[PDB]
Amino acid sequence: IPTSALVKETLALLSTHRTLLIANETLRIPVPVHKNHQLCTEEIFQGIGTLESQTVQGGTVERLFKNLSLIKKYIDGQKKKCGEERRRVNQFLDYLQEFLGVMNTEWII
Amino acid sequence: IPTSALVKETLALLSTHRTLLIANETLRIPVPVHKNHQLCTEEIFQGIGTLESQTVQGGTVERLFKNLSLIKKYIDGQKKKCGEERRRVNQFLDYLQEFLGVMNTEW
Amino acid sequence: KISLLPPVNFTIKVTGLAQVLLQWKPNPDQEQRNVNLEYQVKINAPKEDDYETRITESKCVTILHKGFSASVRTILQNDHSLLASSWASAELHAPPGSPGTSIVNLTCTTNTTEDNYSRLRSYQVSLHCTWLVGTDAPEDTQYFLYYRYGSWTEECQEYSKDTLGRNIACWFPRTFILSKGRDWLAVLVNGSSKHSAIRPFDQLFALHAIDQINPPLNVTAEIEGTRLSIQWEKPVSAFPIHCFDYEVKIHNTRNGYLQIEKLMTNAFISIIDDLSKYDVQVRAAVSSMCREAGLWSEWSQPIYVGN
Repeated sequence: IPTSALVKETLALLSTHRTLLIANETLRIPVPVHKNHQLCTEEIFQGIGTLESQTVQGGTVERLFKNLSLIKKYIDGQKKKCGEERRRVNQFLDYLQEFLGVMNTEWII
Repeated sequence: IPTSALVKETLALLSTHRTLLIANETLRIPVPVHKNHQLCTEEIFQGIGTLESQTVQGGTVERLFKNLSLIKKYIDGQKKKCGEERRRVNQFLDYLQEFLGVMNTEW
Repeated sequence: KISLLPPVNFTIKVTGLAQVLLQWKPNPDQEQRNVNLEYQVKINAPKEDDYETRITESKCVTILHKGFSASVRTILQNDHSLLASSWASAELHAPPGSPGTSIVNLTCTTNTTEDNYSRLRSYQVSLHCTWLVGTDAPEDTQYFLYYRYGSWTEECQEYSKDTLGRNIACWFPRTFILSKGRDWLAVLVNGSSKHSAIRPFDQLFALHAIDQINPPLNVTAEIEGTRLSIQWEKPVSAFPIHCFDYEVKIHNTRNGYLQIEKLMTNAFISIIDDLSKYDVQVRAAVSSMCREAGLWSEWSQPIYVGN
């Protein structure tokens, strides 16, 4: 039960059950108005939950929502790995340069 | 004042006042083992705030922590933007698919 | 006891190429806020949509050359009931000009190359756009190209022209377009004539749909007696390595026996004969795992191997 190949099979699942999932046309789910995806895990997986709590728990559909649930706890795993290892000043500032550098190069602003 | 110019400036100031902040060796602040920075914005600015309450805001040291404050406000605005709008399922899934594509690309 | 009042001061302003900001304010005559109100945005034209928001403004990315129309409600919902006020509407009138004055068949193409001129960034992104003039297009009229990616807008400076010296194609060797970008490319072709009015044309492109993928590089095939050994290199793109789909085509030049493998790894080995000559080509496309499905690259230059 790995992770790095979950997404590959998970995305492929979403490509099929799309027509089934988008059958609910009254349902409104929070969608970020920006393209910095990783800042919005709490809202994305809360949306996945609401979409789960309003979907016919079918056959190949019910697997998608566990794979999404499994991906969450990998993300939940990485989250606590952000702040439980205290290291020496200044390895923190080293990390900060990269952080601000990424925001400068990668992010849309 | 524009955020892009703010970061470019803040980076320069950060490199100048390196040795100054280096001081306290008793100080231990959490540092992530991965480079998925966007998960750790809460951790990072907690580490930022445990310097402003320990370092002396004298020279341009004060400009650094003020810029970081403004950068924090920008990021906070981005998080607020995460759930301001609630849209159709088809548009949500588009974002979720785009989300999972980024994880794969950036790992 | 609540009767829902519609929002007021509902505005729509163009904030950039194919980009508007909807703005409204809560009705001050609405009974003193003791319950949290929200809003429902409805877009009537040119493309229908509707959604909700907690705040009093919303950005909409949309083409403008057909005009634009939107409406906004006040919504109050619990579980027992949902209340919706009347609509506050606003529209941007379609651009002045005749239908046949606009350009025809706007086709744009992005390509990624290596940037050695600049240590500041990794990879360039080029923009090549073509179009037709139009049947009712005047003989004296001229066109102007503009594009927008994110918050940056640029006007074209490299125009190809037709017989009458009116612009028909554009070229950007360098753009602000991010090579691993995941946002829209808004393109605008405007017009002008002293003797008529010209309807402009804009279009939203997704990068995964217009990005021409470069071929796999250093495609080599070696014959070690009874087997074939093929290797290439992940093409000039900003995308990493674990994100590429490849097709490798082994063609028996003798009888025409054919074998194609769709794979992601960067090398391939299979059986053949010591007897026949083979030609090998490779084909690249960004995997469906990093981005949405896009174009394939051209097949690599045919490397005939064996005998």
